[PDB]
Amino acid sequence: ATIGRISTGSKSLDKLLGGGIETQAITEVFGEFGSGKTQLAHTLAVMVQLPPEEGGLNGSVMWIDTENTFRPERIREIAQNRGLDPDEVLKHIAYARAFNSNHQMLLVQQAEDMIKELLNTDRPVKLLIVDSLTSHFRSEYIGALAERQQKLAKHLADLHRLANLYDIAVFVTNQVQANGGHILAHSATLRVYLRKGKGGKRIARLIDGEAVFSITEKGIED
Ligand SMILES: Oc1cc2ccccc2cc1O
Repeated sequence: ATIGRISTGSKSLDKLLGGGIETQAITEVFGEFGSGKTQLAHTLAVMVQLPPEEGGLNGSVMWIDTENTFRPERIREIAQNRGLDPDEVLKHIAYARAFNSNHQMLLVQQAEDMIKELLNTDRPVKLLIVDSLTSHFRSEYIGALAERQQKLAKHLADLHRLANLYDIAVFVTNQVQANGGHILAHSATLRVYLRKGKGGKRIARLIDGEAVFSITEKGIED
């Protein structure tokens, strides 16, 4: 398949990304608590449902939530201010809460079943969100870094296999603050560092210029 792109909702961020996040890729956004990673996830879950002329892929979404941070009412607001019907947008987001890291890993295998079901339809899965990818692994493997890296490596390999095999954009969030971080090392296809700037602006930089945007009723925008 050709590489598809999903607009982030921000012209600035899209330019930094060469058009948007890519299918057949894992995009990892990392930054401190409150930097806007989950807002970017919510916005992408709407943007992907637009036609290509508007930066989407007419796609369905699967969302794995590890922190109970998915907000349907926020999806509705973004959809309504992106010219879409909010009920339709929500009906094309499959949502699951991961209870722990082992359940999170099983959910990725379950996602493949729905990906296959929708593959030949007019609304194939085009976006798989894992928010937060690392939170359960970090809390469960305190004092056991070697084992944590083994399990994370398999989880990321599963996510890669889905991105490439089914032409999906995988978007993952990772909280990294004071003294923290192996990030995801070199595992993602693309690492985006997100931070707060003056006056509520958010600033994005590729790790391995900078885009600037705001969080608004449209999700994010310049
Ligand atoms: O209905 C489902 C929703 C999911 C969401 C994310 C990951 C896996 C899922 C599996 C489902 O059957």
